Amino acid sequence: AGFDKYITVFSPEGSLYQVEYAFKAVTYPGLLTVAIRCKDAVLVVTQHLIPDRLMRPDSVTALYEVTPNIGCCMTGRAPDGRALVQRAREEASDYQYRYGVEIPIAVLAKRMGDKAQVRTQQAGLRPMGVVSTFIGMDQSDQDGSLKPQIYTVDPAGWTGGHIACAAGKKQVEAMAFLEKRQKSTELDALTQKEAAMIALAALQSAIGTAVKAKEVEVGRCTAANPAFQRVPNSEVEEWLTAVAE
Amino acid sequence: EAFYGLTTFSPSGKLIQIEYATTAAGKGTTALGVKATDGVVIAAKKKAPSTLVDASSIQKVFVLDEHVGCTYSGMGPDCRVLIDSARKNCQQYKLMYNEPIPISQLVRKISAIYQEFTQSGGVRPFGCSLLVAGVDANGYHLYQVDPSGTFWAWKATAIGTGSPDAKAFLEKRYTVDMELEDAVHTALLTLKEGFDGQMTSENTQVGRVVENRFEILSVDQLRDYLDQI
Amino acid sequence: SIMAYSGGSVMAMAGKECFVIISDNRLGEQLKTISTEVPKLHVVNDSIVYGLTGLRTDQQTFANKVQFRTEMYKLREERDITGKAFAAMITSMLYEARFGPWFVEPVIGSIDKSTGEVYLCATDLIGAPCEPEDYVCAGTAAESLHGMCEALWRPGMSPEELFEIAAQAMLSACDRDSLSGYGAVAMIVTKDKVTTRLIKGRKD
Amino acid sequence: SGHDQSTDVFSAEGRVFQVEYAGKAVDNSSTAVAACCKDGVVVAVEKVHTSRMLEKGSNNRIHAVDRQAGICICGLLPDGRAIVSRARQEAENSRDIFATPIRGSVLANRVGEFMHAYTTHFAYRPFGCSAIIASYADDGPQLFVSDPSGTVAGYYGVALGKAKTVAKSELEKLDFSSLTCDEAVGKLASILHEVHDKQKDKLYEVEVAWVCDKSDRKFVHVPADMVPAE
Amino acid sequence: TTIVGVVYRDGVVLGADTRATEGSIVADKRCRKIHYMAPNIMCCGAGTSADTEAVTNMVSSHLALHRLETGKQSRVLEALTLLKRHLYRYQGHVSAALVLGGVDVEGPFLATIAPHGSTDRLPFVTMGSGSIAAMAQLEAAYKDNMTCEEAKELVASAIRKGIFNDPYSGTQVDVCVITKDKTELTIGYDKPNERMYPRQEVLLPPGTTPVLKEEIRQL
Amino acid sequence: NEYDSDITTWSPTGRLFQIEYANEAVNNGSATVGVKGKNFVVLAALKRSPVAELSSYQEKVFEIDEHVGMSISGLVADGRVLARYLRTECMNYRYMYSNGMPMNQMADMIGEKHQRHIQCSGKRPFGVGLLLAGYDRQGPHLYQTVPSGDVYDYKATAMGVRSQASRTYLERHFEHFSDCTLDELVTHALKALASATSEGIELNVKNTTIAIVGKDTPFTIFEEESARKYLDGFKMRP
Amino acid sequence: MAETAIAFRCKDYVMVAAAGLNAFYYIKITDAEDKITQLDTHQLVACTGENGPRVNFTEYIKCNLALNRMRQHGRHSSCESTANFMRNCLASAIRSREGAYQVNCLFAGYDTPVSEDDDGVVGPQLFYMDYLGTLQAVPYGCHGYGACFVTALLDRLWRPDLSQQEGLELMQKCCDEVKRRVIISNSYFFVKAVTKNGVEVITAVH
Amino acid sequence: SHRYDSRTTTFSPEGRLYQVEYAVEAIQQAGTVIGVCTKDGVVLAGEKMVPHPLFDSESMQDKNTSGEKMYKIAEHIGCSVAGVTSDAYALLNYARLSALRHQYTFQEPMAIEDLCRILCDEKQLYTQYGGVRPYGVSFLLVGWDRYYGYQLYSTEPSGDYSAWSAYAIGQNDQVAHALLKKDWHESMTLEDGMLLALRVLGKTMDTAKIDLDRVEVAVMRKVPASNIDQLLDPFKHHPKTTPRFQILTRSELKPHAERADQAREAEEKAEA
Ligand SMILES: *[B]([O])([O])[C]([C][C]([C])[C])[N]C(=O)[C]([C]C1=[C][C]=[C][C]=[C]1)[N]C(=O)C1=[C]N=[C][C]=N1
Repeated sequence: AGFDKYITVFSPEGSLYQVEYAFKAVTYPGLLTVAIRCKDAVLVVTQHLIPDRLMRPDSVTALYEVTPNIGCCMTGRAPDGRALVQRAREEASDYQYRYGVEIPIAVLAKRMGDKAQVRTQQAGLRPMGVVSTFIGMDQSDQDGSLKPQIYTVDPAGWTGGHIACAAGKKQVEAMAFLEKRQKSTELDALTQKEAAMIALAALQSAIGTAVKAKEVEVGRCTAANPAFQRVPNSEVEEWLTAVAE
Repeated sequence: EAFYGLTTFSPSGKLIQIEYATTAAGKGTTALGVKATDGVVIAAKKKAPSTLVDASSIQKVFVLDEHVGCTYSGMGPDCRVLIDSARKNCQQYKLMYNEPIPISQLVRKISAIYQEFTQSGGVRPFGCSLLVAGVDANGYHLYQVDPSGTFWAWKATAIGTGSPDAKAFLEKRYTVDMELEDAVHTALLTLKEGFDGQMTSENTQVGRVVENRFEILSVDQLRDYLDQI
Repeated sequence: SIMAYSGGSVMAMAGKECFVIISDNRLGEQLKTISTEVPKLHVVNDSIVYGLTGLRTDQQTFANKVQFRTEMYKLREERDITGKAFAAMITSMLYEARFGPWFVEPVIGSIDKSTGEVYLCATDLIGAPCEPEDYVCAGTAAESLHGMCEALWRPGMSPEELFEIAAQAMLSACDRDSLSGYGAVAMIVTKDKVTTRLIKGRKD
Repeated sequence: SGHDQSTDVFSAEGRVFQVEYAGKAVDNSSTAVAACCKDGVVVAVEKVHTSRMLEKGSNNRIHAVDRQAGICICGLLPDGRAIVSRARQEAENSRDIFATPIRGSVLANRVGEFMHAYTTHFAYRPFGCSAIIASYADDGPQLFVSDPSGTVAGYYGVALGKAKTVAKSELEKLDFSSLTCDEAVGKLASILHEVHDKQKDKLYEVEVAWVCDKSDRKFVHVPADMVPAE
Repeated sequence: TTIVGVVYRDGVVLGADTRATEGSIVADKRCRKIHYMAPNIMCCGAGTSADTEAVTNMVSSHLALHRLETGKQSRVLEALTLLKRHLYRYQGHVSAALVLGGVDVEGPFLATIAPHGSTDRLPFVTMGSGSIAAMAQLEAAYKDNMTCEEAKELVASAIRKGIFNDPYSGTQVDVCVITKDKTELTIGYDKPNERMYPRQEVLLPPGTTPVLKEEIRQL
Repeated sequence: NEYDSDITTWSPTGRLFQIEYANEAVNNGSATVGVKGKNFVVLAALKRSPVAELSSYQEKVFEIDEHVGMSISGLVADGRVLARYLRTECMNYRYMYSNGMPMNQMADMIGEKHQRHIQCSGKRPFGVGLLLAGYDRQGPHLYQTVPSGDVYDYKATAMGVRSQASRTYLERHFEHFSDCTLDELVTHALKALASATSEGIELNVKNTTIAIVGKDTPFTIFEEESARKYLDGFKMRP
Repeated sequence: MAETAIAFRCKDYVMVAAAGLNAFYYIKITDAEDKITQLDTHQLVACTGENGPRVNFTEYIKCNLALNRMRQHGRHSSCESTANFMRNCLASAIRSREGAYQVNCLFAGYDTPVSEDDDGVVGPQLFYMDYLGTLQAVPYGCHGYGACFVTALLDRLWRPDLSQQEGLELMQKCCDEVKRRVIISNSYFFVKAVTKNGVEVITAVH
Repeated sequence: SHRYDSRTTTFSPEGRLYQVEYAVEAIQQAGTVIGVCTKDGVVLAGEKMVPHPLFDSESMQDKNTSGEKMYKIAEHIGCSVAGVTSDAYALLNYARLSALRHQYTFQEPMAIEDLCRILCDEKQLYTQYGGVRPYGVSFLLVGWDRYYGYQLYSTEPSGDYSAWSAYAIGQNDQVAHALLKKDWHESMTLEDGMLLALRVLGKTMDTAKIDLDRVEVAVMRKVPASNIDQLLDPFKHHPKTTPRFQILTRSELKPHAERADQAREAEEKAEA
């Protein structure tokens, strides 16, 4: 009853205060990401803003490659996100050596949520103040096709699939735009051009700025080219004009 | 590396850390189960935080082997350590006796994992309870562990928020010779009276262990039951 | 060899609703008789009876680890061990020590108390599982017992007439083996009773 | 209170103070500057001598990590020598296992993970040091800065130390596209003699080092007669 | 041992014998050598009965444990990787020759694993002691895209080249068909060696063996 | 002051107090003066005077190898744990390479020995300073380590209690050290050491340890008998 | 094997005899060395073998019986509990680093009721053992070169109802046969006996 | 961090161990179980809390080895538990292993004082090493050996034990000692001991008409040996009677519970 909040100890209302304080390290940099999957692709947009003009803008990034078919964005404390990439690259490689096949995206999200649960149960270890968003396309069963996947793991360890997610500062106004857009159409029937307009407009409704094409970076995975790659900046400009239309 | 214990005794003589963990294990969603003469039903409640969280992906009824299942109510990621250790201890029984495990011996093993972290150095107890149910060579079983390690042998019970007024509803509706189809009829019916909105096939998740096998019901077989109650 | 150091042959036959098991009475050191009144059989419950052959130091040490594990199985699980679970249990014990292996060859006979199905199993010293439906046999006179058991067996035998075949098969094979003999101790067992018989043999 | 006593304690708003308290050890340290000059990288620092009797060459904050790369530290000198002796070990591994020189963006990402791994555990404290990785690998001239939080970033120019705000505006007047390594040693050393005051310390000298095509892609210190006098 | 496998039009067919001998004498006549791995994967086995059964049950429980985590149908390439890393790290001391057959989303997968740990993915493989005599039947009559009946008869006619020619093999033909949907396991598909001249059955009356003591224990 | 208890605790001003507290152990030890010449390094330590007849002896100056030697100040129990490490790593060098270890490599090896003990929670800094007296192919060297992990290359220095006055004397003669011979180089070190003493005591052979390393001279500690040739004729003149 | 141990049990006593020869490959070191170690007041063991492992095995067994009487308030364990503790040390040593004990021994004892609730064995106990870890309760056991001369002698003349004097003149025939046929000079045989009043050292038969 | 160590294995400034003393208080609210050692057996009787109508009986085989409150350790050893319920199963598993490791290395039944010593070595071990909380449990070991016959032990949560002839752990143990002290004599039969056991149990939980749903009993006496097999063991002697730990059912305790209320009624008509 002396501290109640300084190490991983249950509060008298049954909460962990080092979990609730690590959620606030996600919104503390002030950034934002939006992920969405269409019928045949996955998209991840994120705010890529450099305040200093003397900074090399192609070094600071949040989009990482875990395996050649899984990409991720790390929204939260930026050196903590680089730490969980190196953890996920070890787990995807040790899956490859031991089991011979590439790791499923739903399984790589589960094995990274088990790493976050241990750090919030042992008293000495600090939780990672970052929300991971592992995106990719899994091999479907009984037909052999590919299927878009989005998986998000909290700093507590809450893994789960998504149709469209958001993380960072004013992530509540980004969820509210996507649910309002969900009431009209059905997001698993839209195309890659149509779904790119929503994830960029959801990034506009929260920041209220209608940002430039260099102030974001977008990575994608498509059923034709299943490898994770980031888009060119010229293709973001073809999308930002359509949102203004 | 912080090898001292975090859970100790109080001047009143109570493990106050485990008392806090039972509060944490009662703030989950309502999970329940009933028995019958022909099988055991377990019923969950997949609470979606939004409409964009892929209700077919998240799951709360966990199948452990070809004869055991489970459903939790508490801290989600704390449960996955318990299920992965229960799926592992059930495969070690088949590599050593060539026999499905009994529901008694599996629950004694996972109760030694709760008690292990209430007497270890540097860890906190679990913040979730389970509902283990399945078959063995002497009938049908429905157990319910606690974060203290204390396990029970219930006949119809419920855990989570809205559990004491749903467990009292199980007293009024249980009968000693309930059949299996009568059990699913009343396990879904005791979810509805504490449920907020309108339960759908992607909103709850049940699994009824039948005759040798646990078999989580699909979205088509559970849709058959919702428009019958 | 180390396997034929102590002497002794254990076999078992399967009947209709019964099975038999029978060992000899000799213990030795490669030519000389140490004892003349020593069986090789072990009874753990009213359904499972198993017999060990091989090196007598391992025949007693392994049977202590089995009794350590069978009685611990009855404390954890509130029930008697079954035949398929007991045979798969000490199959795993002979495989953990695969490079330091025990010199036993367990001959397991069991029966279901409620169903009435017999289950025979004879592993090797390295734990090779093998369940014939007719008979099993191990020991120093094992090559002589595959001729005696196979030429005399039929699937539909009564418990009284299955004993007469197993007894004449043990004794006629021990009259050709100089490391087994000196009478035989048999045990017929049905769903209803267990009868233990000691058999006249040559004192040679 | 007790919310700023170790590293495994988030604040009430999601901050880690022992990392941010370690960032005040760099902000109270001597001035560092760097520049990327389209064929190489020049790095200069000011050695604050506390006595007249120190030998010339003592307390050199510039250390060679590989033949093509070298880390200059800004902050505590003995804490940064654990970063230098680690990044040397990271560069020896790529030469001995992968038979290739370590890339500039890869050496900096190994520094930012060694500095971050001591900000997540209770028994360890973060470094009082900002490491400046100046490299020239097969990905061109690179200039990185790793802060005590473990955050790495590619820069064109950087000012670190006490007067890092005045020296940052003095870097905005340079070009970095037409800028060469021939002129920038005279420019960057002239930043330090104008950004730093002699009314606090009497003994201050500058230490410049580069890696460029003129030095055969080798990270070297200066010949002593290329630096401006004052 | 005369375990074989054949890739046909949709799936694979695995074959085996039933004889198990311990040192020049027939121990068992109806041993089972086609094991279970998955609902889509089976695995034949040769060599020692201890080492074959204990490498199979450990991996088949590991594939089942890895199936609860993924929630998907298990690959045959991950069944092969768990077998080849076990058999390599004991350096041929685990004397088990394996024939692995299965069906995935990528089609039928037939491959063999040597006891030293090497793998070969072929349309038709033979292992065991009668593998040389069974391969000559497969090299003379295999063709691409056979029906389920022509492959089941080619497999069974290759086992009998190990039954009637290899002394370490015989008494039955075990055939396991692996399809995409189902899996059919027949044991008495081909029994070419029947029981010629049934037994005289020398009758001995109950009580003709001299007994010195007897003790009856009722239950 | 609640930020001074643990070693792994930064202050809100960005200071490490447990390292700054170990620095006061060096400032409370006995005064020692190192003076580097052109080919010679002279250490002049001030050991304890006898109590009116009885002579207590405590070894401060250590030989590390043929070309290295050091004098300590502060916790002498940590000055011998350093003496175990420095002597072992100079035996491991001369085993491998069959030559003496260079001083620029060795001064970088002491600084990483101080650094392992200042970042873990259940460890403490070495509360002792050093004065390396070395010679190698690059000529004579004079170093000084502090409990923070720093290592400073000097021309002349002085550490110990009231060694600020010895440092003030050396800041007027340090430009004329590459020109003096060995007999003058000992004299500048002893005039410096005599200005750190008490109000009513001067130097003799009973309270001074003189250690000299050179180019054809291995590390030699001049104690009671052989030290009289520089200490019988000596007077601290104003 | 050069030295013999002869032991037989009867209705109310157990005879033991062990030749006190100790040699160095052909040279007689001793002729009177006691090789029958008194473990308890009613228990003894007659070990044979070379003198290296023979003392170090018996001192490990004897000091652990005494330790199990310290920790259990002077309660004397049964003869089967001592014999099963012995073969545990033989069987665990053939699969260890240091190697097998090269000792062949005959355990002997008498079972007395320790309290009124004890309804166990009343009679005598005699156990054959081996260096591997074989254990067998036997009417009479023999080791050494002369074992086969005297085991078939006890096939002829041993009776379960022998008295103290009739078994004393039987052991004299057992000692005179080993002197007659075995080339190894066994001249002094150390006859002891275990009865209901403890152990006793028989002076007559040598 | 070293700041939040609760320091369990440290003395008080008056020489007391607070985590041991608070573990004793945890047993003071546990379920009351009493035992009494007669001449021809030793009986245990305890109370379990109220049966909710949705409890279920786990349908076992051979129900003599695992009850609600009493547990079998070996064939000649039984026990009963007051304290933290999940904490006892770690020591119950440790007591079953040490009792069977004795039979491996000696082939004899273990003494009751020998098991009670080896499980109190474990309980004292966590009071002095590790810096973690001790076991908050208290045992009542019963059993027969051939060394001193029927025995009965206590077990404190500090490593200390003591032999007894009748003892109480749980709620109102100070009350139930005085009631057993008022009438216990040496030459007592088992039927007079079981009637003593149920009568004191109704006193502490102040209940005339002792209920069978709230009382669990278990007796430790010697039965005649039935599994003697002299033919496969020619030189092994089997004793005449063997001890059997058993747990009485409701058909077994109803003839004994209807004798304890009448003996309460026999001492009720002579009250005024
Ligand atoms: B193959 O010959 O059918 C068979 C393989 C199968 C039983 C695992 N091999 C055996 O029969 C082996 C012996 C062997 C012969 C030739 C090569 C390699 C091995 N037999 C056994 O392992 C055996 C022994 N005793 C009982 C049961 N099985």
